[PDB]
Amino acid sequence: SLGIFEAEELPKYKLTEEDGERLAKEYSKVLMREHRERRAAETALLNLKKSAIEALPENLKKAALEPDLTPFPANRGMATLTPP
Amino acid sequence: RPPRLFDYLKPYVLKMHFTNKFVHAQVIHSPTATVACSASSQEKALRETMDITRDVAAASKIGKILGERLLMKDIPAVTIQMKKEQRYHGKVKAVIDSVREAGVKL
Amino acid sequence: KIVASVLFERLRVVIPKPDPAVYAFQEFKFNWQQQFRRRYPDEFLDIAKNRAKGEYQMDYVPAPRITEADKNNDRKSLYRALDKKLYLLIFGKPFGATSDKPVWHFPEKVYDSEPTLRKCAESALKSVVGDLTHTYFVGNAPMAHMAIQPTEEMPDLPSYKRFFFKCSVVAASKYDISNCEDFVWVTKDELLEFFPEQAEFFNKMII
Amino acid sequence: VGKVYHFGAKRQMAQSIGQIAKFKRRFNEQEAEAAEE
Amino acid sequence: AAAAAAAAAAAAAAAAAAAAAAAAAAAAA
Amino acid sequence: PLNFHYEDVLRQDLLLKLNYANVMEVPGLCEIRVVPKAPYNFIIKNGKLAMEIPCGQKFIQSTLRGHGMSNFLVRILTVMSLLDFPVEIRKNSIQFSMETEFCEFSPELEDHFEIFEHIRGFNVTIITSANTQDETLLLWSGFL
RNA sequence: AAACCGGGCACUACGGUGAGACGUGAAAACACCCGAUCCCAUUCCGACCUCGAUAUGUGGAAUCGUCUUGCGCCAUAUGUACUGAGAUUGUUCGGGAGACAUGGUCCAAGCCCGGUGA
Repeated sequence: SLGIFEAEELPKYKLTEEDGERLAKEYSKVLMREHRERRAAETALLNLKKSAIEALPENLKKAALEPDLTPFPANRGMATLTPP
Repeated sequence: RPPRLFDYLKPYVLKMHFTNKFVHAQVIHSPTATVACSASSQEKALRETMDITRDVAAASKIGKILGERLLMKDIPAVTIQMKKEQRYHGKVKAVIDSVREAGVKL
Repeated sequence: KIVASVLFERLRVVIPKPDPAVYAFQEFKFNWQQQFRRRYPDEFLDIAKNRAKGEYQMDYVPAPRITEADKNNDRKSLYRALDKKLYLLIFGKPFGATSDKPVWHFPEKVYDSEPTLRKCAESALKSVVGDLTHTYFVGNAPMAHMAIQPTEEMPDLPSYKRFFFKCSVVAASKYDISNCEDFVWVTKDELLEFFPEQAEFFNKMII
Repeated sequence: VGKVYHFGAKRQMAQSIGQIAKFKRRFNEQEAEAAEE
Repeated sequence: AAAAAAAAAAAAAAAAAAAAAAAAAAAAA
Repeated sequence: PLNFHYEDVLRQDLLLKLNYANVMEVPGLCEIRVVPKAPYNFIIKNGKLAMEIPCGQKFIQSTLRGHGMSNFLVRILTVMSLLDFPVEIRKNSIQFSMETEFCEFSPELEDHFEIFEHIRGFNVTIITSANTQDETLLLWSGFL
């Protein structure tokens, strides 16, 4: 019955070129800016973390060098801006 | 290796490639040491003049530059050796169209 | 030697606005794809339907980032900036008021570093809070190291290196009372209201 | 651009926080947000 | 792509592909 | 909404949680794959339409990357993992998998459910950038 | 300047090839990181290619060039197998592998282009 026209589909079209050329080039720019931003952030963090663990005695050099599973069950409700 | 020499020696092969900072291209001899023509955007005289040194603009520019440095240097024809993943669309289309409209015949 | 200086952080609860270019291109890309890469099904319409709905005539309008607790600069709650990161800092040792400022610090416990140190710092916080069950300490590794009295360690005055840990937030209401008559969260995402330029340079551990 | 697939209903969700960044297929259905426990 | 001119010659010699419905929805408005 | 969360919260979260000589190592959603059970087309037209609907881009099988991945995953993650509580596995490798077995869960669909009306093997597997089952469960624990 | 590094061409199996641990970039270079708008990508999909953007992020040891083990060939030893010409129905004269053994896994050579002080 109504599987024929739905599967075939109809290519719809209508335009506004204000809605056709808003310059994704700036978009690409600002987005690579943001990503390099957060990358520099994260990498400095990484590096001082490795430094931190380094800065401890052999007690944690053997007891804090291993990646751990205690972070694994880190459930965390995200926001709800209206309590139910 | 590529051409499997057939009847008429045809030196001066053009080949081009694209680092995502500069477009480089050469037209090289069968002695294949003395590069008969060498057109790159990395050049001294071309780092500054050419600004956007990785799009089709720098591509076609390098093509035109070369084609003239060729017609004026007396190598009025050349054979193309596209590398394995190339295809005559885009960044090599520009080199090809530019050296073909520079006067040269391929 | 060694201290353990943990801190709590409320993770922001909505998305900070990105520059208009991003949203502009996104709406545009959507409409562009709707021109070409759209071929809508059920050319009639989505005809199967029920009409009497919206039955509870109240949309989900949280009025966000601009709550009343926001317009009054209220550190003592956790309802100021719905799209900024927040941090917990309590009053330091009032002996020195570092560079003419009421010293605020982190629940740092100096100790001989007897047990597993993630445990000793998490217990530091559970002692400073009364051991209430809202917390999460990420890794057994510390955040980063900070030297204390390094120049005064040359005359051998007691030396310790704070190893920061990180915990997060899951609930709004206070996860403490106080330890030093003064608790203050951030809303400027950074620690000058709480501490001098040391943290302004340790901004390589907050983001 | 090439053209074979579609989704056109701009759908906003009804999580109590308020959910955006949802875009769906059945198109003339504009918005039918709802959530629960 | 080239299918554009392919359909050009296709409508020049023959006519009436699914471009019948295409042009139908395009000539409705 | 989701990547906006993965880039500030999650990435450096996992980064501190574990120890990688660099930062590129941390896991992350690569691709999604949906493959149903009903043998193939010509068997039910609205059946194939259903095999299309919740993904929006598919005809033969489907694989999703990019904003397709983000949008689809947030839809799934919220509908199933929050009010019907389904089952879900994660293979002791990069692979992470789950099933559908019905569709009339989500309001979007619920009115237009007339098309599904049949079970599906509907193997939907997220193949992330995971490297060890440890990190896999990290990932889909920290993704609610 | 002599020389070095990087990039392209070239030559080459001792100059290949996996494998693993390394040493790793930013000084410059190459790569990647990020999108998919028109050219391209998919018989679904920026996964691969492409187009578009990186002002100094990473070498994810992703590839990459690097450091040594270890990965085929190259070189040759003693012999035997086989065989040539011979008839003392093979007591002579030549040629001589496969496998076993050993060792090397080069000394070397250009041309352009950017850079390191020049």
